Amino acid sequence: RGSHMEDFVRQCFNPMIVELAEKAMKEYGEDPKIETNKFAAICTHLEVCFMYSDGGSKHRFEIIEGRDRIMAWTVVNSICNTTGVEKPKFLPDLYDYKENRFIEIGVTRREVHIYYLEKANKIKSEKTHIHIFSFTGEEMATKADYTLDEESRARIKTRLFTIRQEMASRSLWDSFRQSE
Ligand SMILES: C[C@H](C[C@@H](C[C@H](C[C@@H](C[C@@H](CCN1CCCC1=O)N1CCCC1=O)N1CCCC1=O)N1CCCC1=O)N1CCCC1=O)N1CCCC1=O
Ligand SMILES: COc1cc(CCNC(=O)c2nc(-c3ccccc3C(F)(F)F)[nH]c(=O)c2O)ccc1O
Ligand SMILES: [Mn+2]
Ligand SMILES: [Mn+2]
Repeated sequence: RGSHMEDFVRQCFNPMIVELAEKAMKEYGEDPKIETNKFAAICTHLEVCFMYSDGGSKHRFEIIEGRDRIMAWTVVNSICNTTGVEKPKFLPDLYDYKENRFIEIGVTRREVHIYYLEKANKIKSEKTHIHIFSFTGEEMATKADYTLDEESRARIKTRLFTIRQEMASRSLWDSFRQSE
């Protein structure tokens, strides 16, 4: 299939993230060799969720994204049946042991207002916290509770702009922006 996008994704992202994104797409019936704009997106979403869980305490967060569909649901079942939190209708990305809430992490190429609105409309009940990031450095969280301190969030924003820069340098940012 070739694709300059696929070669950049493997050269830019972590091999474990590329493997986990590859498993995620094939689990849902999509091939990273054609859906290359997607391929770069789940890799970006995966890394952001991992940087997010790294922020704060060495514990604090339980990672839901990156697991198999069955295993990820088994964890939220244990989390709900232990803390009494209501079962989310859709698979979240993390769970905050410090704030007792699930987190839905979003990485968009639009403004943070639309993606939040689409995610909040799909999110069954506003119990699950929503945190949105953008490739332009913007961010938006539920009730302005951004969970982490400014330092950890600033690097996620910095890492996002480096990906956008490396992609525009390879003439791949235009097709990536007009695909979401
Ligand atoms: C070198 C360093 C490595 C990162 C790794 C970490 C991702 C993540 C790893 C796996 C564990 C694998 N499986 C398979 C199933 C059971 C299981 O456990 N998964 C994925 C699902 C949840 C999970 O646990 N882990 C492991 C420890 C905590 C964590 O989040 N992270 C976090 C930053 C980006 C990244 O990749 N580590 C290791 C600890 C410190 C650290 O940063 N890297 C790679 C590039 C950036 C970086 O620092
Ligand atoms: C069928 O679709 C996919 C579904 C999954 C499993 C669960 N998915 C998520 O948890 C999730 N996915 C995205 C995302 C990323 C790129 C394109 C589209 C989306 C989505 F908004 F449509 F879903 N962004 C998030 O923030 C997020 O939490 C895995 C891979 C899939 O391609
Ligand atoms: Mn997810
Ligand atoms: Mn998400």
